[PDB]
Amino acid sequence: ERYENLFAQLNDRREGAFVPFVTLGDPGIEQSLKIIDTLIDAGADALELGVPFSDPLADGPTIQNANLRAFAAGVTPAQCFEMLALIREKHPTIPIGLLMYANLVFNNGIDAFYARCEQVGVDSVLVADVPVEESAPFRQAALRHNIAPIFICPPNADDDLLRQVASYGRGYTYLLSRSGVTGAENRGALPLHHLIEKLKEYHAAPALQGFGISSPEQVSAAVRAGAAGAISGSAIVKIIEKNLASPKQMLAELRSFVSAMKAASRA
Amino acid sequence: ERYENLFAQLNDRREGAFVPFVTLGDPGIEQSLKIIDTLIDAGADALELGVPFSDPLADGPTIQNANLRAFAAGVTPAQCFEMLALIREKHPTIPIGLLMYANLVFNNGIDAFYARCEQVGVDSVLVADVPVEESAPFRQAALRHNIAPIFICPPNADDDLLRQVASYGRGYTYLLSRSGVTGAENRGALPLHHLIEKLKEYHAAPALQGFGISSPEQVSAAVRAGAAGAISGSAIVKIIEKNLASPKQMLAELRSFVSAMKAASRA
Amino acid sequence: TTLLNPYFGEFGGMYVPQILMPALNQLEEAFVSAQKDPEFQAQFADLLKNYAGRPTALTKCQNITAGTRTTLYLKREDLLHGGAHKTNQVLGQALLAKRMGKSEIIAETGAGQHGVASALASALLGLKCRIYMGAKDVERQSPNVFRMRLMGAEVIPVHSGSATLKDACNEALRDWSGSYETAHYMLGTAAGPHPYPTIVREFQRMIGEETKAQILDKEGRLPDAVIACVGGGSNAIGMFADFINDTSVGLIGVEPGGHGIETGEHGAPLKHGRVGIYFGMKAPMMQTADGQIEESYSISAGLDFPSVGPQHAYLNSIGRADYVSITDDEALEAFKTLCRHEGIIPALESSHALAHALKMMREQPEKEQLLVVNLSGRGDKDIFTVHDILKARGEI
Amino acid sequence: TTLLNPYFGEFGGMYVPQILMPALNQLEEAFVSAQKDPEFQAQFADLLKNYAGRPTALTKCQNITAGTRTTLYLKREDLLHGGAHKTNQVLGQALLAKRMGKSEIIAETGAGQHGVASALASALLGLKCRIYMGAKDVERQSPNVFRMRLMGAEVIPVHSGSATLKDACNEALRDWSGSYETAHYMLGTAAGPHPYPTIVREFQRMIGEETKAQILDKEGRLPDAVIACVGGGSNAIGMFADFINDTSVGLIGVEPGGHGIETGEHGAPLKHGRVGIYFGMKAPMMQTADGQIEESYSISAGLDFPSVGPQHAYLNSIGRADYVSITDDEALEAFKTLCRHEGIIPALESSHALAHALKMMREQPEKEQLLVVNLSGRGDKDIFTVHDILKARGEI
Ligand SMILES: Cc1ncc(COP(=O)(O)O)c(/C=N/[C@@H](C[C@@H]2C(=O)Nc3ccccc32)C(=O)O)c1O
Ligand SMILES: Cc1ncc(COP(=O)(O)O)c(/C=N/[C@@H](C[C@@H]2C(=O)Nc3ccccc32)C(=O)O)c1O
Ligand SMILES: O=P(O)(O)OC[C@@H](O)CO
Ligand SMILES: O=P(O)(O)OC[C@@H](O)CO
Ligand code: NA
Ligand code: NA
Repeated sequence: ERYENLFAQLNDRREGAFVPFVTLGDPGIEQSLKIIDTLIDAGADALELGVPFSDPLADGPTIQNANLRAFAAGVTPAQCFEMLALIREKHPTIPIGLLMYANLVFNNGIDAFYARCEQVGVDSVLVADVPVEESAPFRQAALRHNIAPIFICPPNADDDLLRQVASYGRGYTYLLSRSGVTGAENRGALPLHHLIEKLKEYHAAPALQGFGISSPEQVSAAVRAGAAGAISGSAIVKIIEKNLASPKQMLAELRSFVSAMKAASRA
Repeated sequence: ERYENLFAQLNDRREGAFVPFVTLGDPGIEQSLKIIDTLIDAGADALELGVPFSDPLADGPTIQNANLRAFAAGVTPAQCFEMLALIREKHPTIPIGLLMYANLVFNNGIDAFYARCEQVGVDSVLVADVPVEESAPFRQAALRHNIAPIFICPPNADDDLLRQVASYGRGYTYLLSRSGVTGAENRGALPLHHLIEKLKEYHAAPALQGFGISSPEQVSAAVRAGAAGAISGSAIVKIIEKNLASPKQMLAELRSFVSAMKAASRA
Repeated sequence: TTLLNPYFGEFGGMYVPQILMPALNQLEEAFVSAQKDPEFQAQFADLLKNYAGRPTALTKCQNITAGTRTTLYLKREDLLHGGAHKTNQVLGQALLAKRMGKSEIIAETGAGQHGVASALASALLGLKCRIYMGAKDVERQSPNVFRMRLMGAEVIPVHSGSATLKDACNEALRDWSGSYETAHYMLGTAAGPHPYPTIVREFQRMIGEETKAQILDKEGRLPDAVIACVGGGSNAIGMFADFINDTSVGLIGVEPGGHGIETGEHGAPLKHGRVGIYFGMKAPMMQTADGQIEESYSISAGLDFPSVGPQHAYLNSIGRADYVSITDDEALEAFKTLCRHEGIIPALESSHALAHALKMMREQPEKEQLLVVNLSGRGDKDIFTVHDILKARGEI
Repeated sequence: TTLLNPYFGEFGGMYVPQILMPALNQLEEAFVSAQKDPEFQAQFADLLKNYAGRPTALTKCQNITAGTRTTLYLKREDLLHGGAHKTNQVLGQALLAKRMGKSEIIAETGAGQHGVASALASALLGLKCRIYMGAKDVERQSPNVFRMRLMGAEVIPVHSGSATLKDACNEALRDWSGSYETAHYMLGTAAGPHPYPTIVREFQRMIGEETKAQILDKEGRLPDAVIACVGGGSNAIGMFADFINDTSVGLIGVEPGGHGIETGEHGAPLKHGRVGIYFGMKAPMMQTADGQIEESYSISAGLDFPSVGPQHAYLNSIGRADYVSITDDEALEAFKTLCRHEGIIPALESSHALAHALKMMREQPEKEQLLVVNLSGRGDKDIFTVHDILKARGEI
């Protein structure tokens, strides 16, 4: 499937994946779709997409304000899934991962949520406030609907957690750069080689590092450390924010940034 | 002495005494002396004079404001005694009684206070916050200096108190019209014939009724009930207050009021 | 893996980002160890008695039940140091923080009552305390804010969202997720992820334990019911816990009805919400059809929270406890009635519980019933709020 | 004639207008009868325990004596219902008022603390309460005024004189002199005419009685000294009384030094005044050379009174008790220190006593001494006063 095919192709080319994140519908449905098409056309290997949530407790102010902009434009989960279907129609091979908050998954039924993900062509789901210890009904529903359940490897991971994530996760492993919440200003500086190596020993899904990644030097550093790729969200969102009143210049600067970040992944 | 001679003369004429009260030095030393000369010339049989005190707890607002006016003019007890000496030089026979608060008597020595009263020619002293039960050093000092100690017969007097007042008092007995504090607006309405009769049986000094006396009808009523006279303070002070900016009209209205009140005492 | 069961039936759990699970597991272990440790128990008891003032009085109402067959006692948590029950569990949690080697405290507050309690415990016990408080609660509760700062706490206004308790909770959790190595999150109610609902209950259960002993001493029997307000659930579970196995004793929790349930402006998720996952727990919450968390409302900032602790959700589901609501105006009338007729100024939170007890009495005045209301706090903090209401209604 | 001695040496007496002597004699008789009456004692004890919250804690300071050989305990009258020791004696006086068939209460207040206490006792016990308060204290203590009114009391601002406590006292006495038949004058301190200094002491002496038992239990010996602020004398004599015959126990009363004794702006008549007669008693008072009563000053409205109770004047004269003064700024530093280091916000009145204890410790830090400070009230009422001071001094 899509993650397995991506990582095999990137491995052939000796490349890491660059995976941008945006909030669906920020600043609007139509500009968000143009934003996503621009991220792909400028070199995004995969996508991570957030569904606007009222109380995003893992996000710093940048992504909080992205959610508020989406809500100001009236974006609902149902509209987000209509976007996802259109994105999948445009881009049949790119892996699409969702970053969800638990209540939006649980609201009208866990199974129904993953069924809808399958209908629109989503490849993976990470539920930010569902640790592996609470994941059973979520990962079962995901696998039942051919969705990869994504799990987080935090920098304080112990060995029993390493084995759990390696065993239950599919698609990719989310390698946290640091503690705290999302945010470009806060750079993760702790070395992660040890965790990357253990994940590989236990045959975990390939690791993508996320949180605080805002420069090409950080992308190459994660690749150089063994990670299969890097995720960048707040850095991307600040460009949207900085250019709200200049939609064209926004897309231009997004392409410039994505291209440079993806270039640094070509080790 | 002066009280005994007054009451003998009034008894001959079948008259009650009208005894005005003012605060010494209200609104000033010189106007106060003119006020007192006017009260006498208009028919006052005796005088009751207050020394301005900082916290007059037996006085209502009218006499509180009299004290404040006196203090505004810088009136001190020492200046009050200089006034008393001058008043005695002008009027050798009229009884002069002081209404004092205890701290002004006790301040620089009880005996010294009564000695000064004797020097200036004062005839009696009533200490408003010294009940008969606390009076020993006060009445001893008074008698030692040929000053009559005045005691209050309140409307709730019991028989043991009647005998005490009749035994320890000299000059006159202060017959309270009512409970509360000084004030012309509050008229005493409780019949006092019973107390007046008991005082006479026990050979008390003649009774002067005070508190709330503000009309000639109240003067004649007290005389008719057996009292030897009546005291009026707040009624007099309100005339001073009403006419502060018109010194001449003040003296005129004082004379009009005193003459009518004294007329009603001629039973 | 956990040492203790994280769920009460369907409700509860540990729905936090993976990064925080070590902190939660360490806290559970420290708590289980502490509960078996005589030295910890002795230090906690010493603080409760000699610093906070336990045991608190159980006051028989003299005037407000006249003409009825209701006997009403008030459990006087208003007399605890700090002015509310919050002080009980903050002293235990602060001791746990020290047992774990933590030097800093994070806490959220709405009534400012848990903030004051966290600030005073940190001052006593040598911890550095930072408090998150909705900026609307900041500009309304400036006196309590100053109290916290006087006691050396940092108070951080929160402007996001409704600018009230839910938003303070969010920021506290965001903070604790990059500071758990040195900071203990002193959660202020019996909610949030395991082990908090269990810890807060165990550090509040002296309320009901004392009440039981006191009522047996004064009346020779257990109450027909005990009544407590429910914002997140700490004071109510503290009163309820020791009576759960006394099946004849009714347990009544009172959620804020705000302007009226029918208006949507209330804080009554347990009876008028829908199960969801947020705040680290699976619990009833006020939410839109799409699963967005709704904003709550109450005249009482301490009850202005769109969820509720999982043990109450469970006790309701099985019918052991009953939950009702009381509106702003009903709470205000109870506040005034207690002031004028017993000389006790109650917290507006606690006035919700009193208001329901008054209803039980007035609706059935010849029903013989022995009731206990948990007077969770004093109403000193609320006199300005109440004044501005009475002035706006031409009543003063 | 009286049943009890109205004087303590030279000081005391009954210097009231003759009209009020029957009221005073009736009160003395009711008090002597009540003190021999088991039913009165049982009702008073019941109210103190189950309504007001006695006994109060004795708190060992954990942090403010570090680095010294002083052990410091705080007697926690701040934890009594209403927030100060005042509640003790108002409950007894209200019961006496009922014993005498009185239906109304007159009281004066400066801190608003005795006003609040009178209002709450009247509400509980069914009495109609009117409170006199200096209009300057009114416009500064509007929160407490509203509390009193909430509890059904009438609050009457007094604009005369200094517009503070002395002036409230004057109006209360003027009122009681035309209303004694139906109103009881609930004097708020151990001053005024006999029998008030004796009654207030006897209805406050549980403070020292409890303290003694508590210190023997925790330390096995009596304190080296007990320390209390002195505005009129109630909280100090309540702490002192049971130790008077324990001649090794120092008794230290702390008068307000205001801006400094040398400025004349203080409330320290016992050491810096002159004996006089006012307020119904012979006692030290601040007065001019001519015998006019001077106005006092303190940052603390509860200590802003230019006289003092006669039993303190007597205990000082014979050397049984020692009296000192503490300035505004020293009191403020003690307030801040207790907030930050023990998590207790003290009344500014009580902060004078703490400030002197801190001085005893800091001046002689290797002196081994066991001290008790009477923490007469909590400082909730004072947080605005303190805030406006700290803002004016650029400290916040
Ligand atoms: C006097 C008094 N009585 C009752 C209560 C109600 O609380 P419970 O339902 O748990 O019993 C309070 C409330 N206090 C708090 C709120 C409390 C807290 O601290 N965090 C938190 C998180 C979610 C919900 C509620 C809370 C405050 O505003 O600080 C109160 O102050
Ligand atoms: C918390 C606290 N601690 C200490 C004290 C000090 O009083 P003591 O010296 O007697 O111990 C107070 C004071 N309270 C009072 C004042 C009190 C009163 O009521 N009438 C009256 C008359 C003359 C002098 C003083 C008083 C208030 O302002 O109401 C206080 O509030
Ligand atoms: O926002 P940042 O800090 O880049 O974190 C990545 C996150 O937004 C997507 O997983
Ligand atoms: O003021 P009145 O009410 O007249 O009372 C008399 C008093 O002022 C003098 O003894
Ligand atoms: Na709630
Ligand atoms: Na004084």
